[PDB]
Amino acid sequence: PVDLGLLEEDDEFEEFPAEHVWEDNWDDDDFSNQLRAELEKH
Amino acid sequence: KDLMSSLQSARDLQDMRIKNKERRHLRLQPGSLYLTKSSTLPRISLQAAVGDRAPSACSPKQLYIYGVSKECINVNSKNAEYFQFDIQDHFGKEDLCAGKGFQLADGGWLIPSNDGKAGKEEFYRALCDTPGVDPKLISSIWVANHYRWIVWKLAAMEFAFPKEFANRCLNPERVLLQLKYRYDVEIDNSRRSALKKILERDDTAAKTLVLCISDIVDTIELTDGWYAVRAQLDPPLMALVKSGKLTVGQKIITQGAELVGSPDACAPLEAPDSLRLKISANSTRPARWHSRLGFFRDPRPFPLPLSSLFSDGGNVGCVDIIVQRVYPLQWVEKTVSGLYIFRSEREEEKEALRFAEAQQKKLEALFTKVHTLSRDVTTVWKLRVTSYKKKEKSALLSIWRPSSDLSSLLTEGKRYRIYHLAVSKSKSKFERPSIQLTATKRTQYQQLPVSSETLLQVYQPRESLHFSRLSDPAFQPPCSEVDVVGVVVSVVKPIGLAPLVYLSDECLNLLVVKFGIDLNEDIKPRVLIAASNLQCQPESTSGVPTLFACHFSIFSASPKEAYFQEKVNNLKHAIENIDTFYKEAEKKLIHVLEGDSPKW
DNA sequence: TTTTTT
Repeated sequence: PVDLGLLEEDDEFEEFPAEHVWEDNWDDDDFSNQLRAELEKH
Repeated sequence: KDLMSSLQSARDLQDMRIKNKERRHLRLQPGSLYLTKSSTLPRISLQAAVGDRAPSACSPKQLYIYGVSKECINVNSKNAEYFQFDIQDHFGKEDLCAGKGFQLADGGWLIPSNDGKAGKEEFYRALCDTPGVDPKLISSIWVANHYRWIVWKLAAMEFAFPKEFANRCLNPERVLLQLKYRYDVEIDNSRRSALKKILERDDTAAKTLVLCISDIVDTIELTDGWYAVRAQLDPPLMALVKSGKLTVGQKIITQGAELVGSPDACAPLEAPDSLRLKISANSTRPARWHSRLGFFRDPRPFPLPLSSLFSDGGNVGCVDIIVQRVYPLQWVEKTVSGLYIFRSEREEEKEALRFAEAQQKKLEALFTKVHTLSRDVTTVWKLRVTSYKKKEKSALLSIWRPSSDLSSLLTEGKRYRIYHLAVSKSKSKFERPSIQLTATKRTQYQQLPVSSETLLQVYQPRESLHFSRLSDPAFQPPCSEVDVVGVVVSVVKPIGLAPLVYLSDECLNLLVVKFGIDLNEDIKPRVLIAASNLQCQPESTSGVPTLFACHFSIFSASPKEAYFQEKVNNLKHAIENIDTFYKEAEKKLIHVLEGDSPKW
């Protein structure tokens, strides 16, 4: 099943950056459900 | 469980290696993780690792089956530094019957602390004793932070993402693992996280950044995955956090933020309270659920549409627009008392001179004494812009201290990415609810191309109104401005100011132009005239429609702008045709003006 | 730093 160490953590960063993404209108799918936060809701 | 007997029997044995090994230079051995990742082994994206699927446990999903673990669930960003695993729930009775405890991968020993708990402390030591680990370069807090983060992450993982994850992450081994990971990075090779890298005035400050909100009302906490500072929020962000449209654990991405507090070479996270990360609404926004905290690949400002934007929410790092209409200059005076005075050119020439004549009167008198102070006026250029592809309330962008050539650079009907513009409220009888685009020293402009057809969709060049339309109540044109051509039939200019000028077209339709300024002159009846930028207005002379003449207004008796001619020389026709026009005109006015059947 | 009319 799914490895758990080759998985690119949403945080393992690269030295310097060189080695859509934002929701247009503020108030108004991949944006609505934040993982880390789904936690506080439960 | 076990017995306190065979406990200090590795605790007081542990400290041994601490000392004895700290009495030398160690052998830094890369941990598990670090090496794995470093390998040639194919890697996975949470994205893919979940099948382009995003979180489905909305306030408790009914299927705890998968692997519950009420020993995590009750974890939240705040209680992640606490925690402590229960050496009894995740084990059984295995290597716990002896006097060793638990050796959790990579090497090193964890001392399943007394009461049956293993948390913060333990692992710190259980780290110090781990191969290649030199507890001489670390603290029990530095590991209090990293503990926290990691935990939190994991916890989640299970939650929202179970059909792929479970208690496969809450394994102090797994845990102690990254814990080690961190070491090999932040230390071994010394690659500083975003924050840590910036809170150390070492890498370009708050430019692009994706962070996750860690804590909460005065202000809130943001983390890059490694450390967390407190952000300084502006009015509308507040109004979000307040409304709950932004909650801990959500990821945002900001732009050109700024570092308030300690303008000194600040130590890695763990400083005062004076520092803060100031982030402005119009510079930050919601990020996609994965997104990878830290800095960000392309730093070059992300464009937004005007459609959003708050008056109160700082500069728009950038907008891509089309310049609907460009305008005539302006001169502005800060009267000693504060007040501002807008002036047309051939209108701040008059006053311009008025001063001169009196300035003059001053010296005349200064020396009729020795012998026998200035004006705060500045220039401004305003133009009407719109977010590129789409519909919006148009925006009024104003460049102060304009510039010789620039008049001929930003034009009407062209496309521009304007980088760095301050945003403010509208305040202008003529546009009340909207926002203001104001260029700064920072600002810069880019002209991008546009397709003839994408053009004709967004834009709307200028065109000389038909007259007819003005009677109709269905004429709700753009923001209310219009341009026109007609011949002057009469100039009523009563003292109790605000002159009117009636013009008529070739079909004898009239309109009056209430003047908010002084009559450009040349404005005698029988004259061909071309007004530009007239405001619209309800009505006036019982019957005939009105148009107001602005500081931004324009008139000419000899127009060059092409959009007029089709109606100008169209007008020239009746004009030149006869004279009995300049006369049919009166008839009408007088007629209109006096009504169908007055006391004849 | 941003304003007007019978």
